[PDB]
Amino acid sequence: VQLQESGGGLVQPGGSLRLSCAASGFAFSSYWMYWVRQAPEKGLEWVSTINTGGGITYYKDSVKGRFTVSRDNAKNTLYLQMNSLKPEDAAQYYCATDMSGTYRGQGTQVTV
Amino acid sequence: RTLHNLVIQYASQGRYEVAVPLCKQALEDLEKTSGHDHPDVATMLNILALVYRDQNKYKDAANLLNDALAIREKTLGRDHPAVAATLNNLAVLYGKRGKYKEAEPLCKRALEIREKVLGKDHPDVAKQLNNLALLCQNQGKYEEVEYYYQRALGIYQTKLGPDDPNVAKTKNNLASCYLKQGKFKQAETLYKEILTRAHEREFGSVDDENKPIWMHAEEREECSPTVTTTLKNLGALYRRQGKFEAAETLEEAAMRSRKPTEDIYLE
Repeated sequence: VQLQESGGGLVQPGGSLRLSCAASGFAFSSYWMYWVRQAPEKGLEWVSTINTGGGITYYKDSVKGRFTVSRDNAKNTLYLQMNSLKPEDAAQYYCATDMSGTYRGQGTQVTV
Repeated sequence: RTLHNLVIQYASQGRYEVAVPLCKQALEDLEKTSGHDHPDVATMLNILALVYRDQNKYKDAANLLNDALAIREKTLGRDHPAVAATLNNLAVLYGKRGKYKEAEPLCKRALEIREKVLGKDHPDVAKQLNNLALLCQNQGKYEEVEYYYQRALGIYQTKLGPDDPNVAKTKNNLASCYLKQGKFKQAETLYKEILTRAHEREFGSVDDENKPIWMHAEEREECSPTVTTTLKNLGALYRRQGKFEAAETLEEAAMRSRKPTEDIYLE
């Protein structure tokens, strides 16, 4: 199982970024996918959930209305549109096959 | 250990003629050897209690499980995995008897134990979440319900196969929650998802050649034991929607798969 995060960077409060997550070694379209984060001195936190399709999406209370999870099953990529950014969101972002990042990659750094 | 596996084997076949005496006798034999307050007595009691439950002897089942719980707390510790297992059996028993309020703390205690011991991402922790969520759902406490079901589904998908029966079980349970709430479209999605990975297991990725029963159902309209229920569910939903040609398709496909919701508890 391979999961590679990208799409991070530095932005100003209210700014936007899009996280990408390339997958291989498993039937991606047969899995639900999860987005997690980790602030410096804090513990790993669940951010978003997406079904095998796009019909069922879930978000952490704080990111609701600002973040949007999507996926391209043909490209085997997961996405997280991060609009109207706040410094609370400034953390390390990982994609996983569950909450608390199982099979997570090296992640992507998100600065506000 | 062998004796336990044989009792489990007859109980699987529903052959309770053999299952019960053997159990009663092992219990008798074990009490003589080590007394009543012993882990092995609790093991045989737990097995027997589950045979009684399948026979719809709910009062007798509740008694044995409490007796078995008492022993395990006494001999193994208050926060032992075996204790969690017995609580999960009582909670399931109360829930299937509609005593959801009584079941709820048992289920929560088991969950706290299971997390501590097995780790927060163990399939047994997931099993428990599914029972807690379904127990809370029956009390209208939908707030946490959707969260627990998704946490459990996450565990069962990463730690187990995406074609593991628990994945489809948890999905039907969350679909039932959506149904209670009036979220018919969100439930329709989960039924379709279950039926898609089921088809793709038999005849690969969905293209214009290999389309699932529901795509054929929607076409007609315009013009595993965990899957047979999903077929009865989506068939019931299409019927609820007034989409009768699509309903009949799945209803006939359910009868074929066998040779409205059902609360799937995981033990």
